[PDB]
Amino acid sequence: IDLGRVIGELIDHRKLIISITSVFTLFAILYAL
Amino acid sequence: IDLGRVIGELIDHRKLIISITSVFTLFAILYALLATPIYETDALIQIEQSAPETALLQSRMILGKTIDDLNLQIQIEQKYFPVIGRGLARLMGEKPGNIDITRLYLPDSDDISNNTPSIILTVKDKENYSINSDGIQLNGVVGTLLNEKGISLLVNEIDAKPGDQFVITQLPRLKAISDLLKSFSVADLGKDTGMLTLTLTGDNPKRISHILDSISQNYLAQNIARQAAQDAKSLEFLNQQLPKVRAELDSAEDKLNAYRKLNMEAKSVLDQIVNVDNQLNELTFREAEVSQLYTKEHPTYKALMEKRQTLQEEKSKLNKRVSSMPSTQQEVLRLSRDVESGRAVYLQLLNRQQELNIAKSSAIGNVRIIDNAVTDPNPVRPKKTIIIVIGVVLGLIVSVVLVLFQVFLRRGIESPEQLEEIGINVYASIPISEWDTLLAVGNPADLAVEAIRGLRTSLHFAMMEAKNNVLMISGASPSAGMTFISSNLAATIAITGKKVLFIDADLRKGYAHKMFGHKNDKGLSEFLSGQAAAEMIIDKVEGGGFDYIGRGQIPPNPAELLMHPRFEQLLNWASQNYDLIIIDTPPILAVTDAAIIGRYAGTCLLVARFEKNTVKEIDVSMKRFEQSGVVVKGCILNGVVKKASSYYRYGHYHYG
Amino acid sequence: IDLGRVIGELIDHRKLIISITSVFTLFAILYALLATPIYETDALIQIEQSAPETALLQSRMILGKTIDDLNLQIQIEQKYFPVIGRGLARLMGEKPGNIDITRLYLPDSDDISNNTPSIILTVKDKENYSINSDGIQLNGVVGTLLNEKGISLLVNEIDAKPGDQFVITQLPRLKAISDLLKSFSVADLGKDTGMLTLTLTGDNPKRISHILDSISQNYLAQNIAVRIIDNAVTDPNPVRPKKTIIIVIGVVLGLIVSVVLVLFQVFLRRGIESPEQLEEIGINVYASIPISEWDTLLAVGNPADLAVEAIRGLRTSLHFAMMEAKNNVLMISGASPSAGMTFISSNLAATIAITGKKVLFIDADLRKGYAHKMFGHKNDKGLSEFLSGQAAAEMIIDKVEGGGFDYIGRGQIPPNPAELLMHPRFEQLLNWASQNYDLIIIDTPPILAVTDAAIIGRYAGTCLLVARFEKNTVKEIDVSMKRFEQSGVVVKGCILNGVVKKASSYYRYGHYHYG
Ligand SMILES: Nc1ncnc2c1ncn2[C@@H]1O[C@H](COP(=O)(O)OP(=O)(O)O)[C@@H](O)[C@H]1O
Ligand SMILES: Nc1ncnc2c1ncn2[C@@H]1O[C@H](COP(=O)(O)OP(=O)(O)O)[C@@H](O)[C@H]1O
Ligand SMILES: [Mg+2]
Ligand SMILES: [Mg+2]
Repeated sequence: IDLGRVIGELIDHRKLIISITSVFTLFAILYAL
Repeated sequence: IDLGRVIGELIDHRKLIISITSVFTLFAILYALLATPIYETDALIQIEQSAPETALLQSRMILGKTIDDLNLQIQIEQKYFPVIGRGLARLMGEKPGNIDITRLYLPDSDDISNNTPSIILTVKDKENYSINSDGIQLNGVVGTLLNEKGISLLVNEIDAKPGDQFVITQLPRLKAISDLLKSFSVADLGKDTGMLTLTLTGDNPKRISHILDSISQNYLAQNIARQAAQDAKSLEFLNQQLPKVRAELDSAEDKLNAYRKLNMEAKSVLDQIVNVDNQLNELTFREAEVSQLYTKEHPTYKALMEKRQTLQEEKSKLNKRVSSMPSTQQEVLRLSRDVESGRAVYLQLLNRQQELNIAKSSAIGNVRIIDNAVTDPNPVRPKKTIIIVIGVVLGLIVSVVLVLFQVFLRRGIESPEQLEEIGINVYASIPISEWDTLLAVGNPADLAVEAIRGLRTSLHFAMMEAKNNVLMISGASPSAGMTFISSNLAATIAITGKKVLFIDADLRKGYAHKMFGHKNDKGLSEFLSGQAAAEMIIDKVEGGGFDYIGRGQIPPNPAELLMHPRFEQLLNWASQNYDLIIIDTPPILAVTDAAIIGRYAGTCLLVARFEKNTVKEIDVSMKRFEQSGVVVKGCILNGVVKKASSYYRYGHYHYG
Repeated sequence: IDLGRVIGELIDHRKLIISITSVFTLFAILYALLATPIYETDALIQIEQSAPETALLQSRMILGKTIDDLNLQIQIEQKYFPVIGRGLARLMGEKPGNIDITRLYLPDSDDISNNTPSIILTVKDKENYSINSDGIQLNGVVGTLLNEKGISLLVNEIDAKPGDQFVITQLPRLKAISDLLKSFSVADLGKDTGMLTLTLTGDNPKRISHILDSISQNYLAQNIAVRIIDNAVTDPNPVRPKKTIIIVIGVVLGLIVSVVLVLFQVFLRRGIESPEQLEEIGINVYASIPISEWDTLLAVGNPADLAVEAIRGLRTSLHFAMMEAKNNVLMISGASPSAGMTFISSNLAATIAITGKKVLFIDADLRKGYAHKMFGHKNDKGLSEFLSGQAAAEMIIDKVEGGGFDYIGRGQIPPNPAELLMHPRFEQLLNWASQNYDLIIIDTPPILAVTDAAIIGRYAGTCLLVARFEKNTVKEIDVSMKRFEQSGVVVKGCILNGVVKKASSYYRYGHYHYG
């Protein structure tokens, strides 16, 4: 395994990563407000 | 990896490194030059312990007393539109403005969040000014008080130039106490001695010294009160009035209860009266205690009379407002004024009762002030040098991280050994020519044309023992340089007196006719489809010396056209009338045209773009050609540039 | 790596090492000899405790009283223009001047920044003096007070030579207090006794003792409204700067930086250092020519030079290598320009000619050839004019005066050099010459730059590369060999040129005179 492979994996899975992080941040904002 | 590699990488990325370091250092400079300076003042007090005195100095009673004395709940700040206007004004040497305000009462909207009312005052001259809260514009004059629209304001000694604006906020008392407490510190410095060091930080070098002096005076006065409070009748005087004051308070409550069992202006004036009554009450009690411990001609003592004069005038005009109000609303206000003032004065008497009790138990001998507060003219914040150093070091560290990142993310070819490890002969390395014309004709002395001549002499030896005199140039990915290499190579081989035919077999995006000067009718397509003869398609390059065959009109079936036997008939015919035939083709990874053509070509070469293509793409292209029965002779690295990290030396320099 | 290598590297770079260390030591000595000396004065106080007392001594009341007593707000600075003039003046034995001023009042400009007004006084004699604030020149006399232009000033006992200048500053009271507080220290020395040691540092040995006495007296008087055991005295030996430690740090820093810089220069060299590096790859090195310290042929001007001896060695190597060659044509080329190809070729031709064989030297560097300059020339009808067809084979051959061999110069620089060399007339010329001469040596441009050498090498029986000693790398030579081989030219071997003596080499040449 190398850095290029993991970077490519993140780039490919960016849709899932962004969706999950956005959901968690949205719940955090709703609780905080 | 070794030191040479990293040094070369740094040298190559020097422009990026310098840019990043410079931008962070510029931001650090800008911050350390526009951040508002913070001065610090200190004082020294003698005590005859010192652990509870530290806590008693930071109590809300002492700080509240000093805020009421110095009137710190009136916040005045010069107006600058940007978050840097103040810094620019200071650097340009402009003298900051200041206004002395001794009386302020906003209408106290007091909504859910904005508990701090504020107005904007614009200086029109040395005497008059304009005031706006929410667009309600008013004209005021220094000296005379302004009491209009539920707003009371007294402005004295305007020191600014006309046109300046100042934000005036009336923040709550606890907010002022918290603000002062955040910046105030007490220490013993010896952990046993009777020495107290008081410290206060703030942006106004004189205001903070005045505040610290006021704190010291209040502490000294409070603690030495016991000297003459033992025989002072005020203690019993408090014990006498306090039950009595409660009596009318109960009566005031009951009468209001009886009448109860909402005019906007009435409560607006009602609160303002209540504030005026409060201001009078402690002022008299303040004026009382000042009278024994100070002199009448003392500036503090003389101050209270015009403050007392101010309050009475405000109340008098307030009484004028009430007299102009209906008695139905006036009746409620008189009950309310009695209730509010009585309740307010009751708490004050409870406060004064509690204050004098603490003086009774104060064990400290009395007080002594060794050093009155003075302010150090050299600001303590921001610390310029450390900020600058952190900025520079941060710039360097982020630059190094970014460059190392780009190094480990790089995959393109860098030097012909990468190709030669796999077993691919690299016949040339063409540099970038920074110079719709043939390079080998416009600028025959260019470096790239020299490298192409080197390729020519390599080919003249490689193409011996070839099946025929057909050379096919192809590549892995588009815009790698196949047309560039093919056309210029044809030019250089033609100038040596051999007859050359150039065929643009890129029936999809071929533009050789544009680059040669053309008769675009009857290209290769029109021949292959059968609607042209082998003689109508050959054209002469003007600045060249070789013939060409253009693609013609784009067909809908390029790959299937190239499979027609007319193509091989054309090649066999041309191979007897020319010394060399050079065929330009589309990439091999994209389409299959090159693999169809390569069956008829004696020699085939790939072109690899310098930094874009990778080793694997070239290997894959070689395999794809091989599976179709075409043997690739070798590769041509194109688009090389100078990299200090290479440690590979080309001859890409002028010699002449 | 081993110890022998690093010792050799140090011996080689000794000049740089010594220069750097010498510069650092010189700066250290100059700093330790020009920094103004700082003396320490001290006193001893007895307390009948002492924890609050250190805080009370350093209070603004005591220090303020002393400052008012001694007028320490009147700062007098003897004027030296450079940041070293005072140090030189002290070293030259010049006695520093001083002036007693007992009452001073400047108009107190008090702008945003310069809260410290200051003037300049120039001494005219023992009696009168000139004063200038901002060009306003006034004349004053010791004794009588001056009250003019918002500047009021009284001078007593000017003690200096005429022509001296002094800056007089009236700094604020708080600034003076802070300055005094910086130099003043109190310690307990027993942590339990009633003994306190008071210390004060300053540049004037007497003024600081007076100041400490004033502090002690003011303190003592204040307390009785505490006992002075030892009044203040000044140690005559300055405490700063500490000369020896400064010099030692300078020397050690110099050695450290020199060693580290040498380590970079060692780790960042890539050039060839010995023929062993080339022979690892599989390249025969036929000679190693040293640098000749001595527009003329070296093999003619100084036939006994070391470089010519090495070239004779190369000649005897060639006479054996060039047997079983397909013809008598030898081509010298190289990797990079200014490696020595023309030097080697011309001198080798000279040494082979002096043995009684007929030698022809062809300068086929049609781009930057200068052989005709170095031989004495009739520059008409070089090689270009022959190849282009406007000259015959016999008007281009010229005779070297001090040599003994013929040559063919390039002629006029053509616009198409590489295309000319492909003409068959070139091969005709070589075939004709190969029957009239014993040896033909062809000089060529580098191979990495242009392709002329690879065109010529097809007709050459033997080819040799020339590599400069320290400049070229092994990679360049290997690349040049491969590029020649791709074009169908077999390179016999290499010639290392421009060697110098390196102690770190541990590889021994015979570059020394024997005779
Ligand atoms: N070494 C080079 N120096 C300067 N320009 C180049 C070089 N190689 C290619 N190019 C130019 O960049 C463009 C891409 O090359 P081109 O051959 O036309 O595309 P393709 O390889 O797909 O046929 C062209 O405009 C070409 O002239
Ligand atoms: N061993 C050497 N000793 C002294 N000078 C040398 C030596 N080798 C080359 N030179 C001189 O350094 C210069 C470069 O050599 P030269 O052969 O003329 O360049 P090029 O290799 O490109 O033909 C010349 O002036 C040459 O006389
Ligand atoms: Mg193309
Ligand atoms: Mg030369």
